[PDB]
Amino acid sequence: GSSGSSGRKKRIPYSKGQLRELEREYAANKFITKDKRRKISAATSLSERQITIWFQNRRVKEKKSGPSSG
Repeated sequence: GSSGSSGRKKRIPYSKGQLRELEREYAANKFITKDKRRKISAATSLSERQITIWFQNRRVKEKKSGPSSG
């Protein structure tokens, strides 16, 4: 709570309600367009850039050498 904590703060961003739309859109297409990207920003209330960064990390995750690295 205050002290004696290894460090479980500043964890992964994007709430379940936000990632819910991202994950779904991703499953449909690894890459979105200005259109979809704009819609998601209206639902998840995220920035066109933020959403992109997430979609990229999702793909790159299986591109670089490190499937189980984190």
